[PDB]
Amino acid sequence: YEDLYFTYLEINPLVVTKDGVYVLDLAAKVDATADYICKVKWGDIEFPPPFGREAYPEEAYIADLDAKSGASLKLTLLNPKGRIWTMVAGGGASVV
Amino acid sequence: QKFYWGHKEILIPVFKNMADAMRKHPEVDVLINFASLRSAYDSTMETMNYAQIRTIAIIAEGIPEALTRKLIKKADQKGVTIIGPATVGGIKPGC
Amino acid sequence: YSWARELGLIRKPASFMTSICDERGQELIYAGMPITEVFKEEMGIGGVLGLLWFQKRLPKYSCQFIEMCLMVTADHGPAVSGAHNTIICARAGKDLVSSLTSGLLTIGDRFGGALDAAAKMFSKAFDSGIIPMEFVNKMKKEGKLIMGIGHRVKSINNPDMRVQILKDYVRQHFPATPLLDYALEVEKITTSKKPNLILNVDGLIGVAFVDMLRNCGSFTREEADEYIDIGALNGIFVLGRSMGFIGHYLDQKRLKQGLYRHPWDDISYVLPEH
Amino acid sequence: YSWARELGLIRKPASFMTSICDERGQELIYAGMPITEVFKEEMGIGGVLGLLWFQKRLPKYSCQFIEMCLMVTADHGPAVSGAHNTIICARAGKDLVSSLTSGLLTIGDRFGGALDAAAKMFSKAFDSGIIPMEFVNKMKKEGKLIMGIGHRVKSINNPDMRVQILKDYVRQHFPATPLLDYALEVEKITTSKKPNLILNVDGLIGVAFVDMLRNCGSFTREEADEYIDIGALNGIFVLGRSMGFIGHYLDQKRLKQGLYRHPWDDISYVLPE
Amino acid sequence: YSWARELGLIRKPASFMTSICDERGQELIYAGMPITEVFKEEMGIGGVLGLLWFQKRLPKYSCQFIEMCLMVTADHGPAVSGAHNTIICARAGKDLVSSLTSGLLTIGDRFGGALDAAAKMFSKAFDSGIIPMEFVNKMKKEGKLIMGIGHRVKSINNPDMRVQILKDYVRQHFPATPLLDYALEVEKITT
Ligand SMILES: CC(C)(COP(=O)(O)OP(=O)(O)OC[C@H]1O[C@@H](n2cnc3c(N)ncnc32)[C@H](O)[C@@H]1OP(=O)(O)O)[C@@H](O)C(=O)NCCC(=O)NCCS
Ligand SMILES: [Mg+2]
Repeated sequence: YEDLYFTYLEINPLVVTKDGVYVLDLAAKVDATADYICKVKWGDIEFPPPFGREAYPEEAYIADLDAKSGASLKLTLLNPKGRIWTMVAGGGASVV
Repeated sequence: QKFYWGHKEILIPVFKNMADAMRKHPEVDVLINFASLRSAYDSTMETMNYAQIRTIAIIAEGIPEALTRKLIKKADQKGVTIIGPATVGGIKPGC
Repeated sequence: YSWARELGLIRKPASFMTSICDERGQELIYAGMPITEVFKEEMGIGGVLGLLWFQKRLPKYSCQFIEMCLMVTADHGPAVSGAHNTIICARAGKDLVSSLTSGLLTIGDRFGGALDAAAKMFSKAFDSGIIPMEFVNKMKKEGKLIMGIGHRVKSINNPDMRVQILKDYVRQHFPATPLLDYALEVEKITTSKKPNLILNVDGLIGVAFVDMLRNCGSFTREEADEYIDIGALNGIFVLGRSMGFIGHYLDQKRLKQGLYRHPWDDISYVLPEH
Repeated sequence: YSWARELGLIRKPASFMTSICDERGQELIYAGMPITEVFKEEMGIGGVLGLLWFQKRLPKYSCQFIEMCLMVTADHGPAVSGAHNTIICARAGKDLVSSLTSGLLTIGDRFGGALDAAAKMFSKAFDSGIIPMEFVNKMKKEGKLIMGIGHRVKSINNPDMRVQILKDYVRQHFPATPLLDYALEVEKITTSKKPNLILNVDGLIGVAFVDMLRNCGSFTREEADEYIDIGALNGIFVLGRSMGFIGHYLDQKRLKQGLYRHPWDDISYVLPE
Repeated sequence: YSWARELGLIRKPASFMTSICDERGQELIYAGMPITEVFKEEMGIGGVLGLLWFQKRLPKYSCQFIEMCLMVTADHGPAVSGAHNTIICARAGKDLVSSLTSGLLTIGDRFGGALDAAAKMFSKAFDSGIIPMEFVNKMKKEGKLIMGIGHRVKSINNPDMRVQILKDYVRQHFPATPLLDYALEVEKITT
């Protein structure tokens, strides 16, 4: 847990029989920012998005722009047929 | 390094080693740390070996949580005020 | 003396030793190859440079690559240290040779040094057996920046065209490029830090040249390593940029540009108090 | 100032003016042509020289000729004034740039001058309208030797290979060569005096280059005549020979040659009493 | 820009920094001393060199010594690397500046280097605290020759006049000469 920079690790159930230890289930989070240290051990680690609907093609486009730059470009569609659209500068202000 | 004090040019010393900066400037009690997320941890830990420094501002966004916890621990035990990480800092008008 | 030497009565040791060119013959000889053969075999500037500098008949790809280097290093505007001096000089009414030399004399350390520096640094690291990541960290610890890494504007999304042109030629025609491969792996690490920490043209030429000397098959390891050390790579930049500098000199003369005097406003006078 | 200039509040005139290269762009530009186009169009060293020195896209035969000149002027042994100084310098433990410059600084008058001199002399004579025989005699009367005429061993029967190589390329590819024709006619006269009074490589390059500028069709006469005057021809020799000199520098370092001190036996001391 | 700067509306940092000479004034200033004072105080070439190179008003003995150095180093025949190149160059029909530079460009390592080298070597050894004999042996072990030691003809019985002239001036006018004393002790060992 420490050596691979986890922030959360759960094994439910952990099974111990006469034969040995079995890890039946595993739920974990890693501190993604530790990549510069752990890249070697983690490899090409993938962080899945939470279960739910998949990204519209426009969401995927913006995600690609964000990943390829030092700038923050975020977009999530709530109601495609809504009449109120926002293009706000800053993580704080966008919430407000 | 050349800088401006209004319209008058002044010189600010630049040091390779922090040890030399501290030695030549005992009047300093604040350190503003622009080290990248990779070297922010080590440079902050190093600063805390100089008792004159009482406040450290850590600008870097992206320091692993486990490391920040270690910085917090050392700062707490040494009485050093940490502003940050991932901050612009603060402002005291007139000061 | 002339006569005694003719009859072989006396011996006098030569003070000088040469091995690149022999003008004494019926025909001019460049490193064993007569001038007519040089043209007949279509050597080119690259080919001729191979004989005079390395005293070797290099493969065609090698010659073409040398010519390519000379072309990308030809000029880089008038803002650079060397160009500036040559322009100042030309403007101060001097001749071609004086103006050129005035500029060339800035080449060496902080200006034009990078080619040699990069080649040396990367060779050392590769040959020492350290892996790219170990190298990156070694340099950080030693308080040294990597030579041939970094660009002002160009990034991993916005590439340098000169680097693109050269990388592609080398990939296509060089049988083996192990040092270039190593350097590109170092670039993978540095660009993951800051995006503009790209393998620049000075680094690209440096490592490519080392790969050309070692893997073209004309040189022993000793020979390839000596050529790097004695500064053959400095020669490439000097010869290459010499074109640009002559270019500027002619330009200023053609533009009928007057004497330069630096404005006082750009000068910070910090003289002792009387 | 940075900020004021951004908001376009102030203007400050440039002290400098350039027209050969622009490094500020997304791509490097050589006289209007972007570096990728330079390679795509297969310009070569000759082509690049045309852009930086003349700010012209020259015909392929002109580029190939320029490259040819750079090749024949590359070296001529270590006995020459410039090579000698570079060698001395390299031997005195100096760096490449110092050693090269030490040698280059001898180029100009009695060493390396002949190309420019020949071109200028023959152009003057041709353009003045005097016939080759009138020219030969004019020079004799003025007590002047013809620049680009004569050789130590090479004669009319035993030709100079460098001159042969170049003469042949020029005849084959140049549309017109009036100055070369004039010079060769002067050579017919001088060789009829002494057989070794041939048109040498300095003379050949000089007059060939003038014919290339004037008749390649990229330059106006004014342009061609200005380029000769401002010393483009000196540039050819300097750039060309720079290879040979770097060659010698590397050679002396590789040969691990010690410090040179001139022997006193070769020096005639004629001091006051 | 000229106007905006006059009214102090904009600021632009200087790209250059100087501290040796100011030509902008009513009078020319060399390191704080006006040119008329330079002559009035009878500084000489040595004095002027002290201001421009060190930005200091040196004692008269120091100035006189600098002038003395410049005099003994003036020439040493045409056989030397630099002289040779300058002569070759002059003979190849070049101008003064080209001919001079051609020669000067040989100065640095194997030719003209010794002054700097000797000063550096001896300073290091003295300052490191090693005694002259320890120094001599250290150099032998390291496979290094002492810089500023040795002569082709001149010996301990047949002295170099230039060295005699200079030694004697220094002994007479320098308040203290500890490094010279150290070097002369090294010379006792090598001779
Ligand atoms: C007469 C002799 C001494 C000199 O002849 P030479 O070497 O051919 O003559 P020069 O050195 O004067 O050169 C010939 C010409 O070339 C010209 N010339 C040389 N270099 C030149 C150059 N670069 N450009 C132009 N003209 C040039 C000279 O001006 C000279 O012109 P000129 O004939 O109109 O005066 C010689 O031929 C000789 O020894 N002859 C033997 C005669 C004999 O048998 N004697 C009797 C014993 S029995
Ligand atoms: Mg479960």
